Amino acid sequence: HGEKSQAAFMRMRTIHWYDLSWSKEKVKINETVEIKGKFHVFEGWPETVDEPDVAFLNVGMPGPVFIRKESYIGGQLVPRSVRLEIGKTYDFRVVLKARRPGDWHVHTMMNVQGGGPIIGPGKWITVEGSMSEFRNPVTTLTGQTVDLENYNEGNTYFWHAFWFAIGVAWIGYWSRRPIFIPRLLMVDAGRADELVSATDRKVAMGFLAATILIVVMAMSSANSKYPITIPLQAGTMRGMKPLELPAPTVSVKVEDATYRVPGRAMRMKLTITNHGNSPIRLGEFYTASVRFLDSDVYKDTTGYPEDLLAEDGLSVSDNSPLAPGETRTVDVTASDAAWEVYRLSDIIYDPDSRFAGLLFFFDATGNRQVVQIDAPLIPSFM
Amino acid sequence: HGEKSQAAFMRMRTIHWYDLSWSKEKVKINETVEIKGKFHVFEGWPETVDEPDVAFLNVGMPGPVFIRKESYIGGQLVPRSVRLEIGKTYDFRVVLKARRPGDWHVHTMMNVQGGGPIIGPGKWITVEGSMSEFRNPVTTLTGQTVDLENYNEGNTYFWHAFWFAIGVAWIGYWSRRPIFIPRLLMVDAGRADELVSATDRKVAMGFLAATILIVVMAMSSANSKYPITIPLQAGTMRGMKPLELPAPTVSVKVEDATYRVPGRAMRMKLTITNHGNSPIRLGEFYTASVRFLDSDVYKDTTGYPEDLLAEDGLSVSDNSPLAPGETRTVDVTASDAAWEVYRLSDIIYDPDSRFAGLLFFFDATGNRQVVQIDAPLIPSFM
Amino acid sequence: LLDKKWLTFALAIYTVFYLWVRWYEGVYGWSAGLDSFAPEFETYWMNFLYTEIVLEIVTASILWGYLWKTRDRNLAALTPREELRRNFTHLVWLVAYAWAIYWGASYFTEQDGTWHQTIVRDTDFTPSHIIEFYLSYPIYIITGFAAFIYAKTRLPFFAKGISLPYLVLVVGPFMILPNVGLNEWGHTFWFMEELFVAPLHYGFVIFGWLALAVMGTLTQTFYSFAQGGLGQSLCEAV
Repeated sequence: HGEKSQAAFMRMRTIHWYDLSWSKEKVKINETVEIKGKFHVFEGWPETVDEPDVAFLNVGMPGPVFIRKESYIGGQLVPRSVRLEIGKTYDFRVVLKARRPGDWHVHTMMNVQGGGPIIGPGKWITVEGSMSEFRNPVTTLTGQTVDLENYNEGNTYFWHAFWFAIGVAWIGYWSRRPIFIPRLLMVDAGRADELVSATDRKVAMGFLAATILIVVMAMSSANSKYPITIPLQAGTMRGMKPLELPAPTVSVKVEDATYRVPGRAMRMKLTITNHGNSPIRLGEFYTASVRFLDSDVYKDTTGYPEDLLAEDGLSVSDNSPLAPGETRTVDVTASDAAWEVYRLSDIIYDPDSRFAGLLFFFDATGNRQVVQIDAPLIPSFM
Repeated sequence: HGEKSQAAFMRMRTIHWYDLSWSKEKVKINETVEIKGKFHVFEGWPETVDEPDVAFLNVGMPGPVFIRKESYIGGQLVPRSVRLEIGKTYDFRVVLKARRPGDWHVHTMMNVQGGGPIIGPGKWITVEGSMSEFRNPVTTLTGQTVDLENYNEGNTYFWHAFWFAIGVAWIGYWSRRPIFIPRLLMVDAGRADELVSATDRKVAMGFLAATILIVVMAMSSANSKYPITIPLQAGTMRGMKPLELPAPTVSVKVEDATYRVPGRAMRMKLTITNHGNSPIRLGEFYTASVRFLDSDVYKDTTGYPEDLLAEDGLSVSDNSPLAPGETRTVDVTASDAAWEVYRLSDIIYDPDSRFAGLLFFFDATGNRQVVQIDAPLIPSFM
Repeated sequence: LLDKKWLTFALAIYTVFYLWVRWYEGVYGWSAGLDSFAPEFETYWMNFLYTEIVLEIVTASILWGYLWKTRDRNLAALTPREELRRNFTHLVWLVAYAWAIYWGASYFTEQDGTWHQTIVRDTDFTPSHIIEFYLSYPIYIITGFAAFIYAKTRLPFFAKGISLPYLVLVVGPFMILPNVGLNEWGHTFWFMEELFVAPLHYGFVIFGWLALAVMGTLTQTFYSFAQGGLGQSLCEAV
């Protein structure tokens, strides 16, 4: 939710998410669900999007229906913002604890600095149970173990009520007397200053002194309990460990790539050319969270969201094994309602008709090569 | 035109243009002329010039005496801005169609983002014929083939006249009556409001309704014809393919480099040292579009602009073959009127007396090595 | 008698002069006016500059000098009959101003606009700069002053104190010296390119808006007509 309405080419050429996995589809309050996967920052990152010098690994849900217990990019825990580097691929892992019963469409998203939430695929996960069951316990370096759900709640309330009351007390004191039309007129013809006197200005400084007093008393009383305190920990983590990918063995060349106006499909003419040594076939084109597969070649098992998986969405003019050393030009068509449902078809309103995806190739024994393509994508109407 | 007046060191240390070539020197209206070459973005790019994150491959001419039919950096067509990367070398190719008869000094220039047009060498090209001969045909994805010279001209005109007339019609209607000194006075002593009445305020809303009406009618009439339309395509192209250069086999070291005050020549003391295995000689120093050659060693054939080519401008204290493994210090002098004509001599007014060029070395069988030099360049007056 | 075609002078004097100019650059825009470091620029274009500046100081001194001395001393008692004739000639001065401004602020200005698009400038002294800034502007400022002074020296009403809208109308032009000159000046640090949206050009916009003081000047001119015994015959006959 919230992709779809955002620019189709931004979504194509920003972050590619793949090897996504979700440990469970249905979960009890206080239970864990773990999201894993990989993401590549696209080399041809759009100008309108500040490079991810300061990005944040977020979660796409309707509030804290889950709480994020842990998040990891590379090996490292990532509670801060982090600097991701264009071109690179990383592995992430989000760990969510369930908190609100219901049906949630959880996405994995990037908080991409200067303009943009970069929203990944969303998967429906169901929480069963009672919100009253939820606990969020945390043990401090100070000895005590507290529940974050309610920690310091009563305190917060007290101090707000107390001060609020005193505010009322002050207006209250003055409002025992009449407030407007007599006091207004007194000021007018002749002097005011009969309006306020001694029994008044003693209370004035009563309040004034009482207030400074209670603040400082309260503060160094709050310092007496809670003598060990740190500042808000913050600041972008640099040095994110990227993933070391083997150079791909296939190389592809995109000659023209077109889409039909009112349509649900994108054609592209690729020259696939298989270097390295095992007969290769094309099994998937991933584009904007939408995954198009040749089911003659590959089958998802990860339970990828049903509205984004086009089971035999991808058709190759010739998808016989491409022998090693051999190189051929092929016409490929990615086709599925998801192309219109997630509005990739809304590329026609974009100021930059260029697409970007990942192709996945598979050899005979089933190990895979990922090449990335991008090119201008041109409309055809007539 | 427009270099010369711009800072001499900016021109030395910004973009180096070499292997320039022009397919023709004289051309008929509607004929093509193709500019090719290479450019290197200098590693020591000046601070005052935003890095070329968003640069544009332009053409240096007096308006559309030619139209740019095509432009290419690397393999790719480049109608947008493009991100060039400091240190890298690229090959470009501009293709120009002739449109206005005359003598044009055509340059190849870079539109270098934050401050600066970076103007390359200019070559004189002559167009013969009649402007009335020029055609700029283009076939749309919509069926129709139009001439860009005049396409939509009449339309533009109509709508402007029509609306313009209506503006006049409105002031016209009010100006049948007297305009100033009676209407002014009426407002003054006593009330106005006799000035405008019924026969007036009907016309007022006549116009008002008529206008909204004609706009919306016109718009969805313009939508009826021309039902297929895209937005302005825009946005910086990333991923420019740079040129893969072999590591040079010669390395040079610039110890002092001086120029004479009122002069036409720059001396520099180089230690050339020939790694790799064929006796090498120095054949050219390129500096700011100005090319200085040792004609004992190299001869331009490309017809490089005559005011920028110093045929034997370059003299080496010892330009015998430099044996492989051998290394020598040599005194080199680049000398030619072009040094004063194109104002490289105006480096004395620059806040950064540092130069930058390309040296070209040639072995026995005539294959070449390009090393780049830069260093501080110091004046001498006495 | 009344208001002559001494006016036809005012309209054609600029028209002819500036049409000669448009021809003159028209032929030397290309030829000399492209490369400023050629010696044909220092003759057909630079000499043109020095000539005009000198001619402007002179004619300005003569034109203002003239009128200030021929200031009507015995203004106190001269007829409504001439308080009209003069009021009309004043209006001719204003037509001359407005026409002069047209050429400066609209014509040669947006022309320079096109010129920048088609050649990268070799000097702060391009042909269209020699004409836009140092010919066109001084001229309409001189015309401006003339009118102002004519009014102050020739008509009661305007002889009493200083008209603020008329002062703004003639001084705004003069203030556009650096205002329009900061065009290229300002745009050099953050961005040397002559982007008209740059803050360097905002002074030209502010001084250009001082031309709206013509509305206050015309209101005062028509009030000078009404004070001079006019606007009562046909006005009341209406």
